[PDB]
Amino acid sequence: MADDPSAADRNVEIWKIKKLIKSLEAARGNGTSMISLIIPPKDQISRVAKMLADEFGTASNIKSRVNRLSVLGAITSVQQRLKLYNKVPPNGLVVYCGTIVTEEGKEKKVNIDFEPFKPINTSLYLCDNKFHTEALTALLSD
Repeated sequence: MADDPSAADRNVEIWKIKKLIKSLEAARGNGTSMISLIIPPKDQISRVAKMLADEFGTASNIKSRVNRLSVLGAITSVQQRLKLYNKVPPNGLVVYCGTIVTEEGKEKKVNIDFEPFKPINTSLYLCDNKFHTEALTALLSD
């Protein structure tokens, strides 16, 4: 086989990422049930734990009751995925954890973890009503 980091694979990833992003675009929570976290390739998983843990503790200090809870919930999921990764993949580490709702009215949490399409030297972390696939779409958009 080839010794390339991901030659033909780069296309297969685009296939999954193409279908992955769509699944996120349809996911919508209440006030902020979508956490997007992107970690650099050279960065360490535990490293983000400090940045995340920071917002995790402050999240419990939010004036809004329903908001403070929705925040701790997603964050708790992000780190939960971090314990599954001892280090950031060759390209990087990007996990998405959040709580969305279905037409049926049932709340289903979305927890996904994977490496970016290509190396990313910029740790992007944000919480909103939708997953930010800018880092993912960056390649295709680039």
